[PDB]
Amino acid sequence: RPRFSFSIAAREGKARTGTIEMKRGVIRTPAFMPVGTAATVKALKPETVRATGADIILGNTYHLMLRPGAERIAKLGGLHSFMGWDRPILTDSGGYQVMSLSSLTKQSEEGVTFKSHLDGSRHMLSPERSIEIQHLLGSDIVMAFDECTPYPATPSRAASSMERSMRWAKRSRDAFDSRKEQAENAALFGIQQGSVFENLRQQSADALAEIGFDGYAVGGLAVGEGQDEMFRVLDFSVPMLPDDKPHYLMGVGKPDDIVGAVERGIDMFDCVLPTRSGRNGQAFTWDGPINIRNARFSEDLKPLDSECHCAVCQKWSRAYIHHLIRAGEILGAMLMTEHNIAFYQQLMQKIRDSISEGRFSQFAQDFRARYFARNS
RNA sequence: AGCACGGCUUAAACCGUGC
Ligand SMILES: [Zn+2]
Repeated sequence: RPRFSFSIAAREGKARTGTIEMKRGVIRTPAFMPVGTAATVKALKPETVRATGADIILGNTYHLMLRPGAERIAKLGGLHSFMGWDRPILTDSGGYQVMSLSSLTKQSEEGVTFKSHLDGSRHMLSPERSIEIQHLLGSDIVMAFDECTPYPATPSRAASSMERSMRWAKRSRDAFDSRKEQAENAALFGIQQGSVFENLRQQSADALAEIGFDGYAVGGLAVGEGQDEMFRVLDFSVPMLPDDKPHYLMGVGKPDDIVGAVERGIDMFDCVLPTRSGRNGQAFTWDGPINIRNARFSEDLKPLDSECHCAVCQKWSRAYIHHLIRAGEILGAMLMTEHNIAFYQQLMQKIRDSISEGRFSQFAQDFRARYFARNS
C-alpha cells in the first residue's frame, strides 16, 4: 500500500538492516538485486529468481529503450506484465551506458546522444526522456539520469561530469513530478558522483540533498579503482548522504565487496557478476570463487557448495555441471546462475540476520577468512 | 575443434593466455 517506506530495524556500526515497503512488495535490506537488463534475468524464469530470494530485480533503460522499445512495452501492459515479475523493479537511467558505450556516444548538456550499438541509428537520451522511458516501463524505483564518470579522471571531468549530473538530477526530479501517475506510485533515487575526490563527493551529496530524493545511491565507483580505493571512498561518501534514506551502491557485487560496503553503510546492491559468471562457468561459494571448468571437478560428486540451500546444490553434482558448461549446454548456464543468485541471496540473508543480532562485524571477519581460504 | 588455466563489478551463453 505505501509508495516507498524505508525503515531501519537494527544497526551495528555504519551498517544496518531494514525493510523497504512499496506498493508492489517488500524489500529486505541490505539487499542484492539481480540484473535483468533486457527484460529477463539471463537463463532464469521470474519465479526461479523469486525462488532464490530476490525481492526486487533491476532492468535497464538504454537497452529496453532500443529493444523491445519503451513505448511498445508500455503498450503491452508495462515491463512487469511483459516479463512476468510482479514485484518491485528498479530501472537504471542508462547513465552506465554513457560510460561503456562511450565509444558510440556524443555528450552535451541537453543529454547524451548515441548510436544504437546494434542498429546504428541515433537516439537522444535526456534526463527528461530517460525518466519518461522509465515511466512507460512502469518501474517502481526510478533512477535519476547521471553520467558514470570513468576512471581514472582528472579533477576537471571529475567536477564537470558531477556538476552536469546534478543539473540533470534536478531535471529528473521535475520530470518525475510532472506525471502524478508516476509520482504517486514510484520512487526516485539520486546518484552521487565525483569519482574518488571527496570535496566533490560532498558537493554532489549536498546538491542531491537539496533537490530531494527517496533514496541515494553512490555511483561512479567499482569502475576500476580496486576495492582499496572504493572502500576508502565509501568511508566518507556514505556518511555525507541522508542517514534516514536508503543507500545504494550501483554495480558493486563480489562477496567480499558487498560485505565491506555493508560495513561502510550500503543498503542496496546490483551487479552483473553472479549472472554473467554463471553463464561463463564461475560459481560463488562460501569457500571463494571456483571455476567449474577445471579438470578437478570432472569427477567431483559434491554440489557447488555443501552449505548452499539452492535447488541446484540439492540435486546436481559438480561433475554434472562440469560436463554441461564445458560442452556448451544451456542447462549449465541455468544451474550455474540459479546457484550464484541463490548464493548472493543467502549471503544477503546471513548479513541481515547478523546485523539484527549484533554480530555482523564478527560475521564479516569469519567470512573473508573462509572466503579467502578457498579450501573448496 | 580440443586440452590446461585465467579474467569478468551486460555490445559478454563472452573474451584473454599457453599447448
Ligand atoms: Zn547452490
